[PDB]
Formats: sequence, C-alpha cells, structure tokens
Amino acid sequence: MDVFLMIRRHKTTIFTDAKESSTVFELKRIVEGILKRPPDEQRLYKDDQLLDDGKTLGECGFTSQTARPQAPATVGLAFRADDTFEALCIEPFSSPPELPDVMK
Amino acid sequence: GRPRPVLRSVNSREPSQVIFCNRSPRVVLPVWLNFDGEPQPYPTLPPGTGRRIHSYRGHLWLFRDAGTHDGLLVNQTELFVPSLNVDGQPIFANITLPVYTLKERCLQVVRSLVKPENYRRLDIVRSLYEDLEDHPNVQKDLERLTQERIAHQR
Amino acid sequence: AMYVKLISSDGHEFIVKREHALTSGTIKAMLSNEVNFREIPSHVLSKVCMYFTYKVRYTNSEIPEFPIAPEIALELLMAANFLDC
Amino acid sequence: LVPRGSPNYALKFTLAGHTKAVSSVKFSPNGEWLASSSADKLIKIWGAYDGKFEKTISGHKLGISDVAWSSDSNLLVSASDDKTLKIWDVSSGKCLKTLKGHSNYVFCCNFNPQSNLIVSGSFDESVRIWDVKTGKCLKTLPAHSDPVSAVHFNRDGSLIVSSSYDGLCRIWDTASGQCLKTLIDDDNPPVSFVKFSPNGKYILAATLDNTLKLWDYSKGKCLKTYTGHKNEKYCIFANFSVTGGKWIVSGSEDNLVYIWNLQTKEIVQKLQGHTDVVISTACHPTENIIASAALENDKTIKLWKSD
Ligand SMILES: [K+]
Repeated sequence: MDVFLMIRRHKTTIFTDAKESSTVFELKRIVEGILKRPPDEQRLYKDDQLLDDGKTLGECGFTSQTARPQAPATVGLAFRADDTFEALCIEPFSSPPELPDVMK
Repeated sequence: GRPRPVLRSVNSREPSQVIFCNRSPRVVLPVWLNFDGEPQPYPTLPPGTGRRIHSYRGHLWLFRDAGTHDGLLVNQTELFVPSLNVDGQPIFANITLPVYTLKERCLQVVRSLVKPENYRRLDIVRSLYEDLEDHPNVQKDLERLTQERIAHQR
Repeated sequence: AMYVKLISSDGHEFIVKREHALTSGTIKAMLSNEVNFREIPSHVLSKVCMYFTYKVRYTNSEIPEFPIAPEIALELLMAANFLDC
Repeated sequence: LVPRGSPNYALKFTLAGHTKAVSSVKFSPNGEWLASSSADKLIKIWGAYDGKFEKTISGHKLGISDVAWSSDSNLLVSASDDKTLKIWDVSSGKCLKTLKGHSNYVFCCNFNPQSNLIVSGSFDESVRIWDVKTGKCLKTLPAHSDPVSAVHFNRDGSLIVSSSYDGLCRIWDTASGQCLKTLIDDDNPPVSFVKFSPNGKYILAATLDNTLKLWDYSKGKCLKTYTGHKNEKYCIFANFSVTGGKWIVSGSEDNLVYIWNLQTKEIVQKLQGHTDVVISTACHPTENIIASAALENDKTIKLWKSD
C-alpha cells in the first residue's frame, strides 16, 4: 500500500507519498527532485536510526497502518558533504494554547 | 394539478431485499422517505456492521450520523433507491463517510465540544457563529438535492 | 510534481504539491511560488497540509475519519475558514 | 316514456356521539338497532328508527375498523387495530371473548348465517375463521400477499369471499379452507371491498380506481359497473338495497352517498350533508332507511329515509 511521509530537517517539512516496496534510495531520489541534493549527500532517519539505501520503506517500519495521509510518518533528514556530516536537527512545531473553558 | 414532493418513495408494494452495510466510523441512522415525502427514522447501525433488511422497489433512503445528523454517502451518492432483486441476489447499500471539507469537519468537532448556548463565547470571527449554529439536517438536504436535481435538468 | 512552500507565522516551511495546496482558494489567490502566513502557526499549518493529502487521496477512492484533537480544533477551524478548505 | 325509477332519500337524523372518525355502521337483523364503530375505540348502539342513543360499548385499546351482528341480533363482533376481535353481548355491553391471533390490525369481520363462525381479515394478509362459542381460531388462510380489506360469507355459509390490496378477490371453501377460485383482472388495482349478492350468485367488488363491479364469479363475467363516485384511497363499504327499488349504495371521497339503479347502472340519487369521506353505509333490512358514516372532519352518522 501507499505510505505518507513528512521529511523533516531544521524548520523544513516535505509532504510526500511512496510505496512500502519503495527503497530508501528511491525516497532520496524524491528528495533530490525537491531540494537538489543528490542521494549520496543525504542521510535519512527513522527517529535516531539511520536508514540503509538498499532497504524498503516497509522493511524500515513504514507501514500503511502507521503512515496515513491524515497522520503521516516522519523521516529525519541530515546532509553530508564528503567527510563532513551535518547533525540531524528537527525543530518542533508550535504548541496549541490551553483548551478554552467552553470546551471543558 | 398539484405536484407531489419530488423526494418521496413510490408506493410499489413490490418487495426488495437490501443489505445496509455501514462502512463508516459513525453510528448510522437510515432515513426512509415515505409516500408523502416525510422522513421516517429507522433503527441505527453501529460502525463496522451490516444488516439484511426488507424494503421495496422505488423506495427512497438516505443515511445520517445518528448522533449529529452529519450526511453520509450510500454507494457513493446521497440517495438510495432499491430495485428488484435479480437472480436471488440482495442489493447492497454501502454507507461511507464523505470527504468533508476541512471547515465542515472542524465545525463538526467544535460543535461536539461546545454547547450551542456557548458558541458566541468563542474568540473567533462573527461569521463562524452562524456556521456553528447551522446544524446539518434532512430538510436542508432535501432542498439542496431538489435544487441540484432541477439544475441538472435545466 | 510542482511544489510550493507555505511558511507558518513561526517560520516553519511546508513543501507540498501545488495541486494539494490549491485545495484552498485563498492559497490560489496568494500564489497568483512561496506563501507566508502571518497568523497561522506551525502546528496548525502542518495539520492543514495533512488535510490536503487526505482530501486528494480519498477523493475518488473505504474512507477513514479525519482526526482532530480538541486542543487544535478551534485554531484549525479559524485556519480552515480563512483558507476556505 | 315514463320517468325512470328513483328513491327520494331525505336526511332525518344526525348522530354525533363519536369523538373521532366513524369506521362502520350496521343495522341489526331484527331491524331494531344501529351499531357504529369508531377510531375513538368505542362501539355505540342507536335506535334504527329514531337514532336514539342506547349504549356505549368499550374495551378495545385502539381504533375499531368494523362491527357485525349475529343472526339473532344478540351478539356483536368488532375488529380492532389492537389486533383482536371481541365478541360482545348486546344486552349487557359485556365482552364475552377476545379473539387473539392476528399479528396486525384487524380490518373486517362477519358472522356466518348460522352465526357459529366469525370470519376476520387483517393487515397481516391472513383470513381467519373463529369459533363463536369458544373464541378459538379454527383456520388461518394464507389468503393474500397484501392487507385484507373485506371478508363475507355466502347465504348458507359454505363460501367466504376476501378482497385484498394485492388486487385479488378470492373465494374460499369454508369447510376445507382451500381457495376455490380467484378473480384477477388485467387492471389489478387494490380491491377495497367485497361481498356476495343476496342470491349468492354474485359478488359486488370495489376497486380503488373509482369503480364498483358486479361479478358472476363462477362464469368470470362482469355483469355491471357502477361509476361516478370518487374512491381511490379509503376502503368504502357498499350495499344492495332491496326493500324498495333495487339499488346499489356506496359512500364516496367527495362526501356524498351515491345510489345507483342496479340494472341500468345510472345514478338516481346523491345524498349531500357529510363534511368528510363517507366510509360506511348500511341499508335497513325491512324499511327504506340508509345509514351513512364519515371520517375525522365529520365524525357523525346520518339516517336517511325514502318511500
Ligand atoms: K413490510
């Protein structure tokens, strides 16, 4: 089935979809189309965990049950330039205010 | 030379076997429009359930959230009219959620959290008060459906 | 395959398909390639982007509910109203 | 060329005791009384000649659709939306038996001439034959596939005729309960009323296309048609009048009683006065007296008399 993703670096979030059968490499070829950085300059994470180019999205844990259009899964992105590796850093979204009295 | 309400069952007296299939997350209210165009509430269906029921050729149904009266679809459209069963097979009425606008979906949720008395307490633009108070109902939908019908013919 | 950048009030950038974003007539007018919102924060605008995705997928498809927690409901109503989606 | 025959029915009394629609009026065989049934769940008994209220009979829990007398005029049977018939002692007003068995409204009822049997018809599409003495159901006939509008015995009780919204009249062998004959027209509109003729050789049937027909049912032969009234919705009774001239009588949805010549089929009188549908009419057994009864916007019984 289809999986729905948020690719996140710093204060940028990319909305994209893919297949469970798609590879991490194929996913990076997607990000390249958008950010113009080749796959070999990209590092993708699920949480703290680096993803192998050869593995499929389903193999990494990205299922259709957990990567839904209305609640997409997050993929960490950090760049690399030869022997220099950028730290993975994803800035949190803002918080909602306290729930108003008339909803309590 | 009086018209009859356009949205009504035809009094066929010809039995038709139907399966109401709730493929929505809502409790479904089936509504039958009688021969005089007056809506009649039928027993509800919990979500994920299906039920074989007895109706008639040319009768007219619609389906609403039994709690809020939100409109549902049936076989991807708003109304359902049984025909005669062919070769001993029931007719399926697949009831699903529409793809609501985000606005209507938001209105559904706020309405579920705030009593109508309190809508104008909310710190939002005045026009949203009118939207919150504009509860979905069958009367309105009958009107809308007739209007769309008349547009299509003309 | 065309993409646009929607920027929340707190400076978060959301890169989404143009087609998905054009669900909002407001966004369509603001495009006429980036759009800055002055009052829509990142938690709310990410949620709206999730709606765009949900809308496009499940139009012409069994359809699930679009979930909305109580805590975001009012701000999301305001944004939905403003964006008219 | 002498003027055609024609009665001159003139209103004599209005009986305003019921508080809702009046469903049925019937003269007792002995001529003395009129019984009336109503949606107000009451039977009332009136003097046939003066329209003088005699008594109220109560006990049904919903509306009553029909009443009928026993041959000796001592018993009444009622048919109710509460899914029962009741057999009443006419002297004491007492309910002798409740006939329980129909699974929906009971619309119509009649004693056989001998009056040891009651026949009933229901919305449940069945026809039932009951034992008067014990109140036990003897037969349940799978009569019809739609609500049953009328049930009548013939002159010796050997036949029953039933009419249905399924567009059929059916003739039943009383003893076996088997159907001897059905008459299906091409135009199969709901059959709203039926009864055998005095001689037992014919059936008079109403359909809800504003038609009364006289059938010779053994020949499958429509002998006469009677039209000009309005009857598309309610199940309106019809009568053979035999005390004077030979007439057909029926109510109508235009609030009139219609009287036709039986042989020529011409209308010879319309009786005006009611302010709603006239659902029931009755003819007195010995005198030229008609009773008529109307629905909710009238709620009255009228007594009409002729030379
Ligand atoms: K039924």
